[PDB]
Amino acid sequence: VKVGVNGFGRIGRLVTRAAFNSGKVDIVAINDPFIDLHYMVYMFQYDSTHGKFNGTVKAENGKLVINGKAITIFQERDPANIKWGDAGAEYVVESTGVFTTMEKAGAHLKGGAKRVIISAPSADAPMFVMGVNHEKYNNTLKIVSNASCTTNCLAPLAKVIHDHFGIVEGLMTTVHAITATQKTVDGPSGKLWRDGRGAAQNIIPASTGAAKAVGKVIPELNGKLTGMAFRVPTPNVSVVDLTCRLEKPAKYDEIKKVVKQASEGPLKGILGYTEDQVVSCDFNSDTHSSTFDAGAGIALNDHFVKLISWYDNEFGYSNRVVDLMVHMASKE
Amino acid sequence: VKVGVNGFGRIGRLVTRAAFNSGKVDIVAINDPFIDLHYMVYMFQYDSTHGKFNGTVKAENGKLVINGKAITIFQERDPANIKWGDAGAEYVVESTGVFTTMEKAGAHLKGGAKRVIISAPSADAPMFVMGVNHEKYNNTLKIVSNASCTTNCLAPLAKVIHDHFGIVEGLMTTVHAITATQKTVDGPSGKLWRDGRGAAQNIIPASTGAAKAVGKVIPELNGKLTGMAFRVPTPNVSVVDLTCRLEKPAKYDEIKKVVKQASEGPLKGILGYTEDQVVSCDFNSDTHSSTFDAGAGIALNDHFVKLISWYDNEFGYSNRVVDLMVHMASKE
Amino acid sequence: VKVGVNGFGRIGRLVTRAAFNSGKVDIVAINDPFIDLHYMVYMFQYDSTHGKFNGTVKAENGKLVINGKAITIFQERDPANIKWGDAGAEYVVESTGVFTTMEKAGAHLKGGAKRVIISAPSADAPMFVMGVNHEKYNNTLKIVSNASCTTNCLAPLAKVIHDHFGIVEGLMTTVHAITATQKTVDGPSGKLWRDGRGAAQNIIPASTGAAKAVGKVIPELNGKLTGMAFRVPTPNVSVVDLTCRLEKPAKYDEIKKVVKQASEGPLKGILGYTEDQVVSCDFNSDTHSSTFDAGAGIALNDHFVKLISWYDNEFGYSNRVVDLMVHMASKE
Amino acid sequence: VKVGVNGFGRIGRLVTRAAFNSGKVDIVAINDPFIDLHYMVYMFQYDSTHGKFNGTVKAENGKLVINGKAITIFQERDPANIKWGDAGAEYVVESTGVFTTMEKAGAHLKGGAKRVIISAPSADAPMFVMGVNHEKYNNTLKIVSNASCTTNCLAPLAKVIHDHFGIVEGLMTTVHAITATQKTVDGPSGKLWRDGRGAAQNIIPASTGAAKAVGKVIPELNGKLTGMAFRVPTPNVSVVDLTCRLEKPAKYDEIKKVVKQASEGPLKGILGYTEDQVVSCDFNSDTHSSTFDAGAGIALNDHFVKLISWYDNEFGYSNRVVDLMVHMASKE
Ligand SMILES: NC(=O)c1ccc[n+]([C@@H]2O[C@H](COP(=O)([O-])OP(=O)(O)OC[C@H]3O[C@@H](n4cnc5c(N)ncnc54)[C@H](O)[C@@H]3O)[C@@H](O)[C@H]2O)c1
Ligand SMILES: NC(=O)c1ccc[n+]([C@@H]2O[C@H](COP(=O)([O-])OP(=O)(O)OC[C@H]3O[C@@H](n4cnc5c(N)ncnc54)[C@H](O)[C@@H]3O)[C@@H](O)[C@H]2O)c1
Ligand SMILES: NC(=O)c1ccc[n+]([C@@H]2O[C@H](COP(=O)([O-])OP(=O)(O)OC[C@H]3O[C@@H](n4cnc5c(N)ncnc54)[C@H](O)[C@@H]3O)[C@@H](O)[C@H]2O)c1
Ligand SMILES: NC(=O)c1ccc[n+]([C@@H]2O[C@H](COP(=O)([O-])OP(=O)(O)OC[C@H]3O[C@@H](n4cnc5c(N)ncnc54)[C@H](O)[C@@H]3O)[C@@H](O)[C@H]2O)c1
Repeated sequence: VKVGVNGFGRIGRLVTRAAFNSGKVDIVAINDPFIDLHYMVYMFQYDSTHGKFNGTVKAENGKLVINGKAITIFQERDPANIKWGDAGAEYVVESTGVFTTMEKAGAHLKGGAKRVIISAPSADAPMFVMGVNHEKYNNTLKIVSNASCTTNCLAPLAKVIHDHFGIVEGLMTTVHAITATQKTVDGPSGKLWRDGRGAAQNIIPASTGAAKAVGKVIPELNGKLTGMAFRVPTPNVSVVDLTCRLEKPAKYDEIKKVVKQASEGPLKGILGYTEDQVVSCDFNSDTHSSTFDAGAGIALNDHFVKLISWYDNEFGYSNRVVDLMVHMASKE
Repeated sequence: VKVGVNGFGRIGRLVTRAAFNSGKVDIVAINDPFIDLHYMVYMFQYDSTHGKFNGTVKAENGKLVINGKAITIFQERDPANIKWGDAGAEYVVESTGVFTTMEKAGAHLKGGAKRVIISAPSADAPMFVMGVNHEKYNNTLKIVSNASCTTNCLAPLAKVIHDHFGIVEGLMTTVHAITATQKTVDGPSGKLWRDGRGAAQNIIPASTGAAKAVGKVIPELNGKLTGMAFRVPTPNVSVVDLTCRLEKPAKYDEIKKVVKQASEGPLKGILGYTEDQVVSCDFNSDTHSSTFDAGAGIALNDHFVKLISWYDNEFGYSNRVVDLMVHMASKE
Repeated sequence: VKVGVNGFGRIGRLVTRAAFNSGKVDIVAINDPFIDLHYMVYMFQYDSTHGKFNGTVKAENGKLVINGKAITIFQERDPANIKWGDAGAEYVVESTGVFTTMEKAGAHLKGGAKRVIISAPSADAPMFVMGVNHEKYNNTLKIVSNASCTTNCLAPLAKVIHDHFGIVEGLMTTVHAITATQKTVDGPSGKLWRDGRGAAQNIIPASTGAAKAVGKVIPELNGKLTGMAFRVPTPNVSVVDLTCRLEKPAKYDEIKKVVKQASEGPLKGILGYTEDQVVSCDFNSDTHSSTFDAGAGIALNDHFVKLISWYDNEFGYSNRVVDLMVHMASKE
Repeated sequence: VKVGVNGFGRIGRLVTRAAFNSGKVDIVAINDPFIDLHYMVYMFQYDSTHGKFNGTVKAENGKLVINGKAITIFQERDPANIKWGDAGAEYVVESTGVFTTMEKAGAHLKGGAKRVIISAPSADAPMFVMGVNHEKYNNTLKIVSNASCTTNCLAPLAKVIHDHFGIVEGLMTTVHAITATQKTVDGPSGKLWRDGRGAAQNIIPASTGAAKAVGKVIPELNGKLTGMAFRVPTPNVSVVDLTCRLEKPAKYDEIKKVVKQASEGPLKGILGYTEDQVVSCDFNSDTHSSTFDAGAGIALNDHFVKLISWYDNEFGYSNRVVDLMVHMASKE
């Protein structure tokens, strides 16, 4: 399937890289009004976090050429003005972060796009996490949401734990790496004052709806999960900490065994499993949505456990966006 | 009371600074075989985390002179060889971290010390947290432990919450700043391989006995609390995240009100309270054991809440060591 | 003298704090259209880098009250619309960074301001560094520039070295801490692509005109100095490295002696001197423009030396802005 | 040639990885008394800086098996006790850092090693930098030194600049990433007190003999070069800043052209060249000894220029150790 990408930030560029790295979808158009073609070459080629791009990238005839494939470049501030149809983009990755509603994402449909995939949590678009509820998608849904990186980490582990033991209630804290929304030094932020404080200097607490959003993709867990986030001075990798009351008794070894069986089975490539003394850098550029950390977690008793899951919030989420597009194209 | 300090690391130096800043105890002797007198002057004077020492510090006649008070300096590897009695040190702050047992800490008693206060968790010495169980101390206990920084953060909040609502069970994660035991780059560590990975680069998971140690100082909570730690790339401030099942129903406002009343009452100066958009740097050089973060925490229902508490793991713990010594001297 | 402050960023807030800390000038008005009064209270009160503000700050009757002194707050995007005269602000600290020309800074003069002090390098406003050329100011200059933090570091040391030995030619590199213009992660920047790369992750090279701007305030050094900058992952403190060919022979001890004599004399409080094993955190919240690091620097021969000078690029520059205003008020 | 490796730290492990990545030499024995076989598996497999090891690594029958090649493991504190000859190690990479003299490195010769390559600067062993003076090696030198990472960065650029223009005198500052010798928090260091201060918190000044060591490998530059270092809070990549007086006039374009021609010619793979807006992360895992940064550097006039060169102080130096061993084996 041919894919257009709206926005060339972390999510847009890394979705493009995942498309080229795996070859699963073909990027044909990119829209970003604030990044010119040559600046796009520079930003795609050099990445502080994930290294230099393997393969080639250059500007030719007003087009971005990645691995010999010319990509049409648009500079539009309004999505409706983008000529997705002329470039042949059937799907569009809405990755700017400011068009995360059905009506705002349908502006891409006006521009010739057949379907729109929002790479952020959406207030009203149907939300899918690969390996959790993606089979609930059907070819009548024009606009979908891939949820968040944190949601794509929590939802598979929560699905496994609820399926085998039953989550009566769970509380989540994610220790999250620095993102583009933060400030290098103490500065103004609209209403989230803590996010305005210097990111390298601080442990910063944040509200996140990812744990509650797990209730959308796992309806039986609706209202049983919520949590918060502490932003910390790390570039890329984040970790999920889920503390939950289990309906059925579960020794920690039983949870480990069930999660390992899930990681080796239907959730392979989505839910990871490890028993090594892993740290955050060990999952940089990892493509899993969630890697269960067996040794990091701890249990108080048979019904109250604390579960740890790592996730590259950049690479894994982009690969999941690509996989969602592949599944939607398969269901055409 | 006159105090000797064994070890001149973070804990020893900051305990000395707290002694001089508040004037509550008199430091008269310091033992450290790896730090000479002039190096001691340098390390006490300049602090990356807490700034330069207000007041004066210089070497005179083989003695460390802080604010005009001469301090005898010993360079001994074996605590029994230290002449605490000749210097007049009635109390000794065992802050090296490698003499955290009753028999090892009694070597200071051999050297003329009347009492020994271990500034680390102890396997067998009686353990006290200020504001939680310190009134259980009596003048017949020669060797005591001040627990850990994390324990001194968790125990007061846990005491308040258990007293008013009852903690059926709680799980703790502390997001902890970098400490001296970590490595700048990936390097060898004896058995804790994760602690060997570069501290600035990683979110690092760690086992900690602080939550279980809260059961020592609050016996009714024994076996009902445990947890883990994630070390992160920050210099000083750490935060406690307590997720607990409450015996009695508690709206989040009720918990806030109870904790604020405790912070304004018997636990004043020990348990802090704030409703501001605080980040970690806002508690650097703070002397509280635990400052409740009202806005950071979240509740799922009336019986399952996630509570957030900040703590300067260096300054607060040192001030608590000083306060424990003051209380013990009062109970002489 | 009564001072208005345009912009409430790092420079504006720290200039306000320096005004209140030293009591040398009276802040009466602050203009910032993007930061409301209560957000101004928060941002002034809590500082990640310099700690919490000693003293009180709260909102009263639409005014910012710092240490009991009410400050009028304006929310204007155009400087000409600001009613500086009604608030009584004789001087204005133009600290936004986007009004650094005579014509743009005169909009404040339209609003009732008697004089305007630009806290950034200016293309055409007369430029002054305290202790270097500030006596060249006269009461006929309505609009002046305080140069940059880097210029205020280099110019006093360069003045001393040129006066005593003669700088045939010098090249400067400043290792500079992270500032507000950088990005937490790799992101778009207009034309300076390197400044768009993640600040915590990288050593980042940058062009700076500070060394050439030293030629403005020391005319004999015009065209003899230039340099560059490497931005690094540190919050506050920066260091200047000056490599220069000396007209007259100078042993390193002679340079040390001359610089120490200057630091103890006419440049006291402006040019610092130390022979201690200082690191960057040892100058956090330091108010000097430049502290000579005797041990850090090295000489190749009697005519080719590398000189090292530390500077808190936030605190020192703000205190120099305050001192420039005090001198201008004295020359009224 | 078959290679033994003494020490399994950053240098030893990365030299092993470079040996396996390029296949140029065969690692057959590793000695490290502080790292057991399974800990060696862990430390080799997971790298925070350079990512996970591509290929396989596991413990089999008391041996480290990297890519199916069994490596004999020794746990000896004294080099003379190591049985290099039994394992068949013809060359030994002395990478511990504490056997950097001819007599100390000859203990490996006692253990059956034919030749010893010290991966640190040596006081008396002959010193070689690839592309600078390595052709001065001959098969009669049993013990050699590969100099330092900084020396391997400076020497090729200095060689090119001196050959084409002539370096009358140069001063060097390297902005260097954090290394294993530093401390996470303020702590004791033997005599280098600044290196004891927290590495993540500070810009730290350091003495380095690399610029003077360039005079060893380029005799015509002896006594004409020296410099210093500022350690900064970055994990891996370092940059060299060379400020030099040129004997012959050189426009900056001429220097750029000469350096680019050298990078494309005899120094290919050793001296890099780029004109992109590179930052430090753009050279992580780069194998060049020195990549000239054309845009970063600046000139004051035709005889006084400041030249910038990046270098991965870990990967590049290890690859140069491998290349030196390959050249020595070719000259057998
Ligand atoms: N990086 C993560 O960890 C992560 C993971 C999952 C989801 N997300 C979410 O995805 C969204 C994208 O964030 P990012 O991580 O890509 O960072 P980012 O801020 O680098 O990307 C934003 C890019 O969008 C472009 N843009 C802005 N307005 C536009 C417009 N009107 N039309 C077109 N292009 C426009 C800008 O050029 C900018 O480069 C955010 O909302 C983030 O919350 C982030
Ligand atoms: N910094 C914190 O956050 C914190 C808080 C509470 C408790 N603690 C615990 O307290 C202990 C002290 O740690 P720190 O934080 O002071 O760091 P640190 O490692 O700087 O202090 C150790 C100091 O002890 C000295 N020393 C070593 N062996 C000695 C001996 N045999 N006799 C005398 N002196 C000796 C060394 O010179 C070193 O400077 C650790 O076990 C730490 O776990 C740390
Ligand atoms: N921090 C340093 O190291 C330092 C030192 C000396 C000089 N400077 C220079 O001073 C300038 C100020 O930078 P800062 O360091 O204060 O950081 P900063 O970016 O925090 O400050 C900018 C503030 O100005 C306000 N502002 C923006 N547009 C405005 C407008 N049109 N009218 C009024 N207010 C407006 C914003 O609210 C923002 O908070 C920059 O150009 C910087 O280069 C910085
Ligand atoms: N990493 C760099 O940037 C770099 C580059 C070039 C040269 N160097 C130099 O190379 C030397 C090695 O440093 P590293 O960077 O490998 O870091 P490192 O400190 O991780 O390596 C040291 C290793 O040597 C082992 N070791 C210690 N004593 C030993 C002994 N007696 N016998 C055998 N093995 C022993 C220890 O297990 C440790 O893991 C240092 O002197 C460093 O200055 C470093």
